[PDB]
Amino acid sequence: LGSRKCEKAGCTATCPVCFASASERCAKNGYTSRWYHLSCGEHFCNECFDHYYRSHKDGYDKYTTWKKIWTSNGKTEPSPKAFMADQQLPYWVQCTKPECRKWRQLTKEIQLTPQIAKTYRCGMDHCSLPEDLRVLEVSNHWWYSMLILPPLLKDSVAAPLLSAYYPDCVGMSPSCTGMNRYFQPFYQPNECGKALCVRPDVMELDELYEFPEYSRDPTMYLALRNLILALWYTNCKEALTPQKCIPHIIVRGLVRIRCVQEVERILYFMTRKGLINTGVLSVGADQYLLPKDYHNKSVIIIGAGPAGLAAARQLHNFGIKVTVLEAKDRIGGRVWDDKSFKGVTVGRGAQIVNGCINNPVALMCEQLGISMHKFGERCDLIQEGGRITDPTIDKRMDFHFNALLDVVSEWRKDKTQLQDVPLGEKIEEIYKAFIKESGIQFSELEGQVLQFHLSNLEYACGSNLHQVSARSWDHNEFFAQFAGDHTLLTPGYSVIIEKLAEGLDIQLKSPVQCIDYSGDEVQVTTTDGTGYSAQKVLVTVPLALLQKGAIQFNPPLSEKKMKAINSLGAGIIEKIALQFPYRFWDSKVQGADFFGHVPPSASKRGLFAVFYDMDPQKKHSVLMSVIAGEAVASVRTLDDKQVLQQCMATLRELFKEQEVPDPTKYFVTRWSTDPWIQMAYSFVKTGGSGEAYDIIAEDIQGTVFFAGEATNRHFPQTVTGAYLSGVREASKIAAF
Amino acid sequence: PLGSRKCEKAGCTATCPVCFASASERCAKNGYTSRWYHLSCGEHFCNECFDHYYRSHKDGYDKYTTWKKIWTSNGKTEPSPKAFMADQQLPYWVQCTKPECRKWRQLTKEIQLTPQIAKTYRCGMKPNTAIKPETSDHCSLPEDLRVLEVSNHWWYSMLILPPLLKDSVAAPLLSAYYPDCVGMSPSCTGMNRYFQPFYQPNECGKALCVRPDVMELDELYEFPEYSRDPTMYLALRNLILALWYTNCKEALTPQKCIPHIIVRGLVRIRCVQEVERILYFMTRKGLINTGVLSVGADQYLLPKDYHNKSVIIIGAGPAGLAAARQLHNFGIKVTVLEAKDRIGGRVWDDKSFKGVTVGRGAQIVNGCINNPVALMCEQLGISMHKFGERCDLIQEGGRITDPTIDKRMDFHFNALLDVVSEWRKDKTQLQDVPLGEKIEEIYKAFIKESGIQFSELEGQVLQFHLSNLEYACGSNLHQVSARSWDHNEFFAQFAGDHTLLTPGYSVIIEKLAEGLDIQLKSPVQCIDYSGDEVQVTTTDGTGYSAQKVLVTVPLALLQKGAIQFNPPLSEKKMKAINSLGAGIIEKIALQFPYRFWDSKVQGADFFGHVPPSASKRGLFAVFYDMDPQKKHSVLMSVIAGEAVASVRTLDDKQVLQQCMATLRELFKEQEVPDPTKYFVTRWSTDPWIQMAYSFVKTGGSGEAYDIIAEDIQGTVFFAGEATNRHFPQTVTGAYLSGVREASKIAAF
Amino acid sequence: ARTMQTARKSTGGKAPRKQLATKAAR
Ligand SMILES: Cc1cc2nc3c(=O)[nH]c(=O)nc-3n(C[C@H](O)[C@H](O)[C@H](O)COP(=O)(O)OP(=O)(O)OC[C@H]3O[C@@H](n4cnc5c(N)ncnc54)[C@H](O)[C@@H]3O)c2cc1C
Ligand SMILES: Cc1cc2nc3c(=O)[nH]c(=O)nc-3n(C[C@H](O)[C@H](O)[C@H](O)COP(=O)(O)OP(=O)(O)OC[C@H]3O[C@@H](n4cnc5c(N)ncnc54)[C@H](O)[C@@H]3O)c2cc1C
Ligand SMILES: [Zn+2]
Ligand SMILES: [Zn+2]
Ligand SMILES: [Zn+2]
Ligand SMILES: [Zn+2]
Ligand SMILES: [Zn+2]
Ligand SMILES: [Zn+2]
Repeated sequence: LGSRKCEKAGCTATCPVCFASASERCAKNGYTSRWYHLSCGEHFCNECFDHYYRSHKDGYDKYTTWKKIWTSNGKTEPSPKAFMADQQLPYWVQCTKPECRKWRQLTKEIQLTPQIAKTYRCGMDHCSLPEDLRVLEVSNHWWYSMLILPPLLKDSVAAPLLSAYYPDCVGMSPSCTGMNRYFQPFYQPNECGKALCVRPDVMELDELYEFPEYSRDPTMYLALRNLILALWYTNCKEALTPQKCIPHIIVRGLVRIRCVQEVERILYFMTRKGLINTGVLSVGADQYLLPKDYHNKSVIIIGAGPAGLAAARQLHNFGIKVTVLEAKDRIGGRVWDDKSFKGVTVGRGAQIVNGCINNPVALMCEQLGISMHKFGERCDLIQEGGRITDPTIDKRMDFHFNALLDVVSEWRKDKTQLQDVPLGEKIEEIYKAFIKESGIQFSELEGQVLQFHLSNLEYACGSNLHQVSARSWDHNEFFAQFAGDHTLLTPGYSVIIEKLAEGLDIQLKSPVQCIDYSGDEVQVTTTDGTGYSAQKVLVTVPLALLQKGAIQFNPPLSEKKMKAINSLGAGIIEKIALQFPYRFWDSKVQGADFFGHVPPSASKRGLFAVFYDMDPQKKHSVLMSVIAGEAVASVRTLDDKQVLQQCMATLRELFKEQEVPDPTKYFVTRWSTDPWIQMAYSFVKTGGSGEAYDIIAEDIQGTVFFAGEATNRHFPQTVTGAYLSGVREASKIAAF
Repeated sequence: PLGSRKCEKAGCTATCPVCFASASERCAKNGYTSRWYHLSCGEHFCNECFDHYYRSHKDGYDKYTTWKKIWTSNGKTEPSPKAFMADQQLPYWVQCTKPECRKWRQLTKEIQLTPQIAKTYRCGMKPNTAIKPETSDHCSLPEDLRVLEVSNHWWYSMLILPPLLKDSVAAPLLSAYYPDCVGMSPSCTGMNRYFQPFYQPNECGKALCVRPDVMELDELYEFPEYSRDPTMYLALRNLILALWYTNCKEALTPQKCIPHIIVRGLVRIRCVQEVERILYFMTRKGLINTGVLSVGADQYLLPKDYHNKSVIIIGAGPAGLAAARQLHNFGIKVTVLEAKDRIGGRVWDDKSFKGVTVGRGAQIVNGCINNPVALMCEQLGISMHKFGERCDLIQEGGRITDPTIDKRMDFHFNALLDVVSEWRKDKTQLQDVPLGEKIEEIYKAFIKESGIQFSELEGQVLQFHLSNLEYACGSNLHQVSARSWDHNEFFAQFAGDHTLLTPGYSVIIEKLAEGLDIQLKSPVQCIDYSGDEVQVTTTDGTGYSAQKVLVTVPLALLQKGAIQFNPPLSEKKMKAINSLGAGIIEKIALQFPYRFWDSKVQGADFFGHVPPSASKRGLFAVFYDMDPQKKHSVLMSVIAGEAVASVRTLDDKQVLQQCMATLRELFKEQEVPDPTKYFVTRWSTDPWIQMAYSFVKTGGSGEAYDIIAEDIQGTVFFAGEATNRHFPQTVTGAYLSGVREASKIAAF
Repeated sequence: ARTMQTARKSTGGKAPRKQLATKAAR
């Protein structure tokens, strides 16, 4: 009766042939009432259709068996076609031989596996056999448009992490079926926002833009992207390359060819964005994580802090030419550990991780075989001198203080920037207004415990509460924050900082004085006259130094940026660390990771409010404490010897009922007056806005870029926020 | 010898204390002791008794450590001899039932107070064995003097530990929390699915939820003295809510509350004194004793202190009626003046179809959890139907759009809204742009960036999602804001099932209006509050007066200025009123001799209709099956967006024909019968409504709702769906706005 | 408002879900 055509509109199939070949009356390449279209290079005859579809045929059992399982796991509707693509369509594997690399179709009964995909060779000279002509079409754009059903991956690595989702809604086959506790990559249905979480079923904003061709049929994209994440978080000590991905892409049909071709693009995109192949991973040497297209551009990174060392590490790993200039005689910036204490590291700067889940710091800790100590919940407030505050008094003041913020939280609603008041001035107003309208007032102790919590919030903003914004003091929690444990990074951030810096072109004692981005290319001059130059410059200097204008810009920064830079505030705290002959606090503290210090008066509320037990093992005896709020001001006139005395006084008070030994070693920080830092971390000043972080992060003419904690709106202040900002900018700088 | 001790603590009104314990054989009694332990201003226990339970070698250590272990595995607060004494050893105090006596008495040491004892207690009664008559008068014995101290303000502050209730009704609803953090004793231990009053740890926002361990804002302002110590309040409040949602057909009263306040010591006296103030706050605010519940004559829900005031209510819709039933129950004079010749307003059911009630207006309940409509359904024994999630998009004509094409275009549409949410970040009111103008701009600006070419089918399926969005805003997206189109989702919305109120909202409306002084056909034309009290004058001239006044007219009527205000409204309000939009949709219902759609529909509570073009996209986009029992055969559909204007000159015969023209397209494989009955709403042209539900106009802000809801000189009050920021548009919102204003009016 | 949508609810554009960290938590 001849030889038939496909009715499927726009089909390049001149001579369709049946792949199924399951029925006896198989049309093969001949005639059959109707051809069924899966793709432009794959059809099956109507006689094989009946073979499975009809209840009186022989393939009915195998179909209905699959049909039941498919309606129990998935959400997509079973059909003769869906069955073919998931069960019968021949697998396509590429050849291992570097000289060949041809795409071959396997025999109907062969079941492709990762092992087969790793070693496959033509005829397993077979390599000289001509490649199937259908393969070449796979690369054309219309090919995937004339596919009927999206690819569904088998035995995806992401499978165990996506059991809360219908397999089909995440690009997996509804006919299928020892990782770090801090690696929670995907959201879960009904979960509340948590930092660095991607939705398995929806494409992020970035993703849509980079890959608009998938905006209509995204199933394949989600499928591959979730496969890569699962692979990376399964082993984050190695660089994830397309090769170690392919053997895990197990789908039937010519569509697989399209998957392995695209996985390379999605792998390189995510890599650029810092989703993977990030952290402390190194390489080392002629094995750059990006193709040679990104390599031919240079960049100067100003500042060897977390933010600068992050971008440098990334760009260097990509294969881009990077050189970082640091003013100090050491890297680390506001990360500076003191390793002189016997059997313990103590941070003069950062040393705490606020929320480990998904945190880059937790990932980097994994790569480094480093462990973190989780902080305990209990922190007794010790008065002067001896008595341990009654929990009923503590909870009640923690509650009240929290309610004061609650009423602030409501007062702020609808208020504009011009209607802004100091948080501290507002907390007082409300706190007073209560006593009035209530009648009863607080005891000396209750008032003193409320002062403890005020200082705890001054410690967090780095400032006296009368200088911070009521409307924006916590602006950043509009967004999802890092969940999970708060940990004391026992080995110290310096371990991480040195690893990132290892092998990079770092120039110490190179304070940048002028950045000229007027001409073809940006000229960066240091204080003595040294001249550097690259196509891109990334400044990561502290907020204070940008306000001070220590670096000359030509052209000068826009009146906007300066306004945003001056809208934030350079918060400051200081640390003091003391080593003793023995742990004298054990009796009273009882292995608690820290105790409190109830302020005798409001003024003294910043002075050593919290004391940290710097040994999670509890073998050594070192104490660290903090000077915040109003106290940092009244300590810059004292010298080291004096601050140490005011601290010993406090301790012998808190421990009045006993002797406390004389400290055998100590240090007192002077960040506030460190010429190249002059701060601890940013905060929003009254009248300011959180938006400022995003304005400072604006790039200038795509030539000058900014990073640092004071540019991370979502997560400001932290080494995490600073690190992530650096990853953010390297991504922008390396954009084709 | 060395007779008297004293108390160690600051402010105690007792220098020669007596011990209540009576534990140790060597109890110091009123005599001397090493140290007195302060529990309150009328409860101290000596150190000999302190040692009885504390020292490992005494005769109580075994009872104390047994309790201590249980306390540490259930509670969060530290186990102490003072906590033990207050949770186990303190004598219960119970108030006499005799109406003429009502004295507070201490029970004997070993007596365990139960609700049954508290209910029927009388002076000198021994709960041991049953009432045998006696010849001795215990009700003339002087009440213990410490009972009067209890009600002095300072008394509570000098209570060392918080009152932890035993066997609270809320215990089951707070098993996720440590008992002692929600005002219950660590040593302790069939509702409507839609009643979930208490936030659960880790739960996201859901409307009308209270935190069991945190006082809300208005609770702080109402009871400031509890911002320092909130424990007792939270204990009683969680009990009240626990009782209310345990029996929502009865008025909850102080009498039936008390027997459930079970706590040792004098503090109980303070609890039963406070539970009454708290119970009246809950009522005025509408947290409890609200809904369809009717009170009368006789048993007004508030003390007569709130009673001496009169208020006039303009408009008898869900709003005006909600506030009416409330102020009525409180014991306040209420006269409501409605314009039309019927009650309900935008709630108007049609009960003329066979075995089916169809609503000319509202009839859907959007999220049922904690919804006042679900409560009012429990109170009325009414049941609802939950919408299925299956909604097939039928084209013209007969083809059911391919799931792959359907999902595809749902993704893309939602994506288009993701980037609209991005652009809008940090923009000001002045930088506002029409939502639709932004989605178009973003839509083309994307087809550009990638050669992707949408088919006429994909492009039409997208139109359905634009019309769907117009159906909810009741407006063409080119008039709706892009910044504030979903302003309200900034707040916590009503979770749970979306249902179809089968009996119709009319039921709940007619039950609220039952017995209220409702003047019909009395359009208000002028309101004068420039004098001592307000003067309301109708269009025919009929004059009314009252101390207050609550207008609940539709938004559209405030923009037209139908009512003369003297003095006129503030220039600010006028701006807030006009910055919001008067949305509009129209409904159409058709009855058929038989269900002709069951074949292709297959139960789906509805089916969608893929527009041929972007001009006919609001013409019957969705078709609802009005019989959840799938027995009868009625269909309801909606006209929204630009389509409501293309139908405002036509008559019903014309609309019917355009609706039949589509049904026969959607179902080409079959003969569709002729509708034996039908109706086509005209809410646009209804003089005293002129709208469906409000939205936010380009350049506007959801803050406008609050500005409208601002009272004036504490005299004129406002309510309606256009005055409830959190929940706009809905009957629920209109209802809650009524309650809200009832509260305001009752305070003044 | 999105909230009035029953059949076919649009899901895009929503603000990040947020949770109240109670201390009476287990
Ligand atoms: C005492 C203290 C405690 C802290 N506690 C914590 C904590 O517990 N957890 C936490 O996460 N974070 C903490 N922080 C904050 C955290 O350290 C910072 O947020 C982070 O280091 C900032 O990163 P950075 O890269 O942006 O800047 P930096 O660390 O500040 O480094 C900036 C670099 O720029 C250099 N620079 C400045 N000017 C020039 C110039 N002109 N030319 C060249 N180089 C220049 C500086 O020398 C420095 O090397 C703490 C900080 C301090 C000081
Ligand atoms: C077709 C349609 C479908 C709807 N769908 C739903 C739905 O599914 N779910 C839902 O929750 N909501 C729905 N709504 C909206 C809901 O009905 C309204 O939000 C609610 O009725 C508004 O309450 P109201 O009290 O504020 O005002 P109204 O209901 O509008 O009533 C106002 C009253 O004021 C009266 N009035 C006006 N002017 C005067 C005057 N001058 N003097 C005296 N009285 C005056 C009016 O006559 C009316 O009685 C729908 C509405 C319509 C029209
Ligand atoms: Zn065949
Ligand atoms: Zn074909
Ligand atoms: Zn080969
Ligand atoms: Zn005693
Ligand atoms: Zn006392
Ligand atoms: Zn009596």
